[PDB]
Formats: sequence, structure tokens, C-alpha cells
Amino acid sequence: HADEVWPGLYLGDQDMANNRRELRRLGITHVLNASHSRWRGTPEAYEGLGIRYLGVEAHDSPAFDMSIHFQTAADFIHRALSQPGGKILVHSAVGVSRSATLVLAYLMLYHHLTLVEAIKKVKDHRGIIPNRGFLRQLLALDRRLRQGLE
Amino acid sequence: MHADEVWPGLYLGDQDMANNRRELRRLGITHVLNASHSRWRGTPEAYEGLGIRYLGVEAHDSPAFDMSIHFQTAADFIHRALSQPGGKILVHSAVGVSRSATLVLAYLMLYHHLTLVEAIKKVKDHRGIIPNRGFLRQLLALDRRLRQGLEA
Repeated sequence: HADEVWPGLYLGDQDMANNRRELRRLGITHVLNASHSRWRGTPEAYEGLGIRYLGVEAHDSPAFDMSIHFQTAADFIHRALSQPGGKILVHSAVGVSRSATLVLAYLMLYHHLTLVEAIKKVKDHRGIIPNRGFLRQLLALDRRLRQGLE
Repeated sequence: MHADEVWPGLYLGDQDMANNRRELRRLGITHVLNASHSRWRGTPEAYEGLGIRYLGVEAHDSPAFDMSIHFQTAADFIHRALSQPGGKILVHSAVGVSRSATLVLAYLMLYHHLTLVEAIKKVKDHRGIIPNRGFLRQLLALDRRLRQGLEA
């Protein structure tokens, strides 16, 4: 999974970052990896895909200062959304903290949002039923209950 | 390893959370709704001794799978958990958000007369995006630094 939290700006997961057919379909031009491993280098396939990549080494822990990467990461994001047809995917390995943190800093630094506003923006665009069959079943439940079943 | 409390006493959470007895114990979880129950594995054995009551719904996260069939039974079970004094339920499946959130939404529609749209907003407004409390403090320090720049 990934969601579009801002035009061109996809917050998504590690499996997506690995899904070459999907990267390809969304037309991802850059990928920001918020759990880059010094060891496991940059991803091969990205070369053979035309994706520009930036890798932040961040550990998902309270002691880790992610602060040091806010400006760099925001500049990268801004450089990708600035290009004609630029689309970026921000993710890490596990948990939303590492990538969501860099998207929020970006919106504060480049779109003048307060932290409250930027959290609101991301949360409103973060999906909970990506399975479209389930959505349709929920819409049918909604229809029945509004006519007046109980 | 996450869960959000998206309605009072009602946690939307993940598989890791479902096998973490330290964490179940501390959050005070009394019921578990597993939207990806396996018939041939049966109920996690750790719940008998935690005193946790369980309902397993066998679902696949596929667009062809008909989850409609479980909306009432899951909704009843969630209603019973929440009606229990001190009751707290964790709703999860093994992967992806769809199976568990779909039942939470049907519950909000059936027991509280929310429209699908109202229930969707209620859940999205309560899923946290920065569980990491240090990162949240760092963002708050950035937010204050910008706000200060503004004073002047």
C-alpha cells in the first residue's frame, strides 16, 4: 500500500518500494527511503527504472534524532514534486513514524502548514479500506440502513 | 506492533500486537477479534490464560471476498466487548488494514447509526501517524521554531 497525501506525494510501505510493476504504474520518479541501511546499498532495480533515490539512515526509536534529516529530506521531496510529472514515494521498512515524520516536516517547511494542519492533511488522505470490494459492501450496508433496516 | 484507539475502548491494531502478551496485558485488552482467523489453527492459546475472549472470522483480503456475511456477528461481538465494564477490544487481521477496519466501520454504522462517511472520518481522525514520541517532540520543536520566527 501507498496513499497520496499531497499531489504527487505518496506515503506507502516497504512492499510497495519493492513492487517494480507498481512503482512503474503510479509512475514514481523518486523514492525516499527513511530506513536506509548503510550496508544494503541503493536498490538495483531503481537504476533500471529511472528512479532517483535518497536514503536516510533512521532508526525508529525515541532516542534517534530524525531532526537532522528534516531539511535534506524536505529539499529532496521538493525537488521531486517540482519536476514536470514528478512523483515521489516516501516509506521505510516498518511503522509509519519514519516516513510520516519526513512528510510532515516537508509540509511545514515548503507549504507553510503548522504541525496541526499538516497532521490533519496527511490523516485525511490516509486510506483505511483499499479493498474496493469491501468498500462496495460497506456502501451497500450504508444504503440499506438509511432506507431504514435495523 | 501498532494499535489505534479509534473509538473508546476499541483498538484497531495488527498481528504483532495480537501476539504481544506484555502489551495486551498493559493495554488491558479483554477481547480480540481476528478478521483473519484460520479454522485449522484455532484460537491463540495465550488468550485462555490472559482471560481474553476471542472471535475469529475467516476472511481473505480480496475484492471478490464477501465480508458482508460477517458484519452482524462481528458488530455484535464488538458491542458485547464494549458493553462489558472495563471491556477493551483489539480488532486485527494478519496483513493490511482492510479486513479489520471494514468490521470496525460496520460496527459504527450498525450500533451508533453513523453513515459510512461519518464512520470513515471518525476512524481516520483517530489513526495516529507519529507513534514515535521522540519524533513527535522533534516535530513540535520544529513547529515552535517556525512559530517563534513568526514572533517579530
